[PDB]
Amino acid sequence: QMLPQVPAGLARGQQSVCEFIATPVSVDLAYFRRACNPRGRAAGEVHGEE
Amino acid sequence: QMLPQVPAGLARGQQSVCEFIATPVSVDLAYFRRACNPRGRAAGEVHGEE
Amino acid sequence: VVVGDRLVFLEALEKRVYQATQVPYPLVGNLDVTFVMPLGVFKPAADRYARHAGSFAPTPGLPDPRTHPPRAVHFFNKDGVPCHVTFEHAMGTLCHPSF
Amino acid sequence: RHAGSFAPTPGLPDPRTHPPRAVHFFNKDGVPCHVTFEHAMGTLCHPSF
Amino acid sequence: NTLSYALMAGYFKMSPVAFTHQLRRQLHPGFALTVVRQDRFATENVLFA
Repeated sequence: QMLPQVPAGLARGQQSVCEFIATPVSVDLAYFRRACNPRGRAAGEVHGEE
Repeated sequence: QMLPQVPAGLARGQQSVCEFIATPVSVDLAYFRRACNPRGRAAGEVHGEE
Repeated sequence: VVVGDRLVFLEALEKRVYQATQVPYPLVGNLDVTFVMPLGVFKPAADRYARHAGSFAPTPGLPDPRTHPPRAVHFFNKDGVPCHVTFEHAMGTLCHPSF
Repeated sequence: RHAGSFAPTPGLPDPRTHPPRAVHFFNKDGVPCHVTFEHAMGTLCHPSF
Repeated sequence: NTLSYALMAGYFKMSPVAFTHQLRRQLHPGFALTVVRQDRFATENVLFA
């Protein structure tokens, strides 16, 4: 399998991982200022069932 | 042979000693604003093995 | 004296003992710290900026001595008198066969 | 917000008006730690693109 | 115009004999030093047993 390696660091707690999603540059910046969803559409909840 | 001349009179507490370490001019300043290591690699021992 | 839920003694041993004798008191500890300061670093072109429009304006009719790359530092002494450090003092390190 | 809130080194174009290509944020113990395009190579340079 | 002076100033030697004049005559070589020093502080402890 593919493990990176066993580092000697252990800097500050375990280190998380950041992802990357494409997005049109002209996206309304205001959409990120409050709570939001990265997918753009807030679906998934009892919001909408069909 | 070899002995730093004893001074005449002290104004304040015993005098410290300062050193000098070469470092490239382009190092990131913020590396010094918080607690840092003069080495550059913050190894020590407590966080990390041999 | 009672502290928390315990019932503990409380003593000072400067008068009953250690008084009028040339031996120091052993609870006056000696903390140790180590200071560091960069001397002549030069920040990149992006983060060189005035925080306000009315800057530390130099004398009208002279080039500003601020944008120039610095070559010295400043800090405070124990009492508080200012005391600076400049490349000149580093002569004792960079001028030696060890280099 | 104000006329001369910031000011570049006079005699140089300000890099403030340019479109940003990096974001800065604070770490677990407040040490600054930035992320920018250069890291996204492992996502945008792959056959899955 | 200023690139000329930059190129010229980038022509000083690096050797204790050259540093001798350089450091003293108010010029900045291409270094950046880190001053270190150690202090001691008398404190008042509170021991428990």
